[PDB]
Amino acid sequence: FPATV
Amino acid sequence: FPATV
Amino acid sequence: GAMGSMERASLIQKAKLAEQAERYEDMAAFMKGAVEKGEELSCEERNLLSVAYKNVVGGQRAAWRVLSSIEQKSNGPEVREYREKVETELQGVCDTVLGLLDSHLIKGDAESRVFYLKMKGDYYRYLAEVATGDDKKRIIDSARSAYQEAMDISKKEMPPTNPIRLGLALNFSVFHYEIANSPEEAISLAKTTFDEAMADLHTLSEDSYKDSTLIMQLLRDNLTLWT
Amino acid sequence: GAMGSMERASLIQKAKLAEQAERYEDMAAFMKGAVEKGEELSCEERNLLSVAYKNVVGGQRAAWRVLSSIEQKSNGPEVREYREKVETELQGVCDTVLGLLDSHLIKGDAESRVFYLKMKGDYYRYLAEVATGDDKKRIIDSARSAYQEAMDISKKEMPPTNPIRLGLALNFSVFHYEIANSPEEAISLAKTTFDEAMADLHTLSEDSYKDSTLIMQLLRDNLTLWT
Ligand SMILES: O=C(C1=C(O)C(=O)N(c2ccccc2O)[C@@H]1c1ccc([N+](=O)[O-])cc1)c1ccccc1
Ligand SMILES: O=C(C1=C(O)C(=O)N(c2ccccc2O)[C@@H]1c1ccc([N+](=O)[O-])cc1)c1ccccc1
Ligand SMILES: [Mg+2]
Ligand SMILES: [Mg+2]
Repeated sequence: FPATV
Repeated sequence: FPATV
Repeated sequence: GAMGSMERASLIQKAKLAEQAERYEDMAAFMKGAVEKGEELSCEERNLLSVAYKNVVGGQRAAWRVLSSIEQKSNGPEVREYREKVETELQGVCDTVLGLLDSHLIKGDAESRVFYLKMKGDYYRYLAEVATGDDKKRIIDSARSAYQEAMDISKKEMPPTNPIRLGLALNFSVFHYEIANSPEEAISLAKTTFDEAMADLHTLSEDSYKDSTLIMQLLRDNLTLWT
Repeated sequence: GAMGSMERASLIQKAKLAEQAERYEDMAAFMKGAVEKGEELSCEERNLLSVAYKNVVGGQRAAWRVLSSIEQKSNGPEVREYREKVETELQGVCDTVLGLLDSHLIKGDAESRVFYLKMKGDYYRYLAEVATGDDKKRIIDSARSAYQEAMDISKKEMPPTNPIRLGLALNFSVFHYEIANSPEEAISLAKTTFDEAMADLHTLSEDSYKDSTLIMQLLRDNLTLWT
């Protein structure tokens, strides 16, 4: 999965 | 802490 | 409610205790009671709220994806049933936060308004991850609008290295790729966001540069996996 | 009860799903409903029960020790209050298991009887870790008796390399050191247990030797930290 914050 | 299982 | 007999200050204290103890369900619960005292949250309080609920919902999403993947390779009702049980809990937590945002928090300072609108888009995103049918893209529109309004405010009122602005755009980019079926705009905005932070790197702040450089690395990481 | 309309087999299936998803609260809940169908548990089912509740209670103990240590360095009522809240939840989970053991499980095969009696001593040990006063050593006696009865059965009916026998003795040794204020018997039994496993190492089993060699290493690790 791509990164989120 | 000592080990338990 | 559950925490209405407790002083707001004690609720903040115990949210922090629960974070040290990794009791994120308790942490969210104390922070919700604090929000419900009706006063706004400081920057530090805003972040205690986001952390708590992100851990709670993050563990629910991790479980949903496990079961959902098991449910795909399996194609007895037990896996559907249990997936659906976790799904319904995840939806309940998102609704809780979204109701806290619309009922108490959104309403203020610009960093404040961006922060909450990015949360609204984020938890609308997590609902979209499990939704279907007419309910679904009703959710996608809700997420997009929250993100879009937050992007406009941050471009106008925040410098391009601000960690909320950067983090907002990282997540809106991911929304485009993973939710809105548009890898194009996802990549564009991720690269625009990074390039513009570097163009004005002199705007990094003593108080937050560690955060900005980290999000900037995450923006590059997503471009690397999308190219 | 909560799970009484569900087939026992489906409950076992979903306990395993919950383990893959790291939903140990759900796992314990499905296993409790399975126990409550009134049939005995296989070796594999026994281990699903222990795993579930060990993770649940293990996280509660980790949180209790954090707060308790904060509560010591601090010597506002908020830390006591919150420590006490987690303490009361930990006690509730122990009572749940101990009631499951006395009401349904203990009752059988020798490996079976040892297994449950070691759990009774273990969860009596965790109550002892947070108890005080007259309630306290009432708990310590309960733990010791459960452990002692399990030691006698395992010496008589199990080989010295059996992983339940070894694991039982590792934990009884820890009970002596950390609970009963007797480092002497703790060290003695740990060394006796290891030495006797090595004396008859030919008794290791195709199905379980990996487990035995691991517990034997843990016995040495505890002697190393106690010498
Ligand atoms: O742990 C992190 C943070 C905090 O502890 C904190 O106070 N921050 C903060 C910094 C400057 C202005 C306002 C702020 O709130 C951080 C933060 C940054 C972005 C986002 N975002 O959601 O976009 C949320 C919080 C953190 C989380 C992710 C990557 C780097 C750092
Ligand atoms: O994961 C572990 C185990 C299982 O998955 C499993 O089936 N075991 C098992 C092996 C032989 C006979 C009966 C059994 O139940 C393991 C087990 C061994 C001891 C204890 N104990 O509490 O003493 C509990 C479970 C495991 C846990 C701790 C150290 C090594 C291995
Ligand atoms: Mg932080
Ligand atoms: Mg195991």
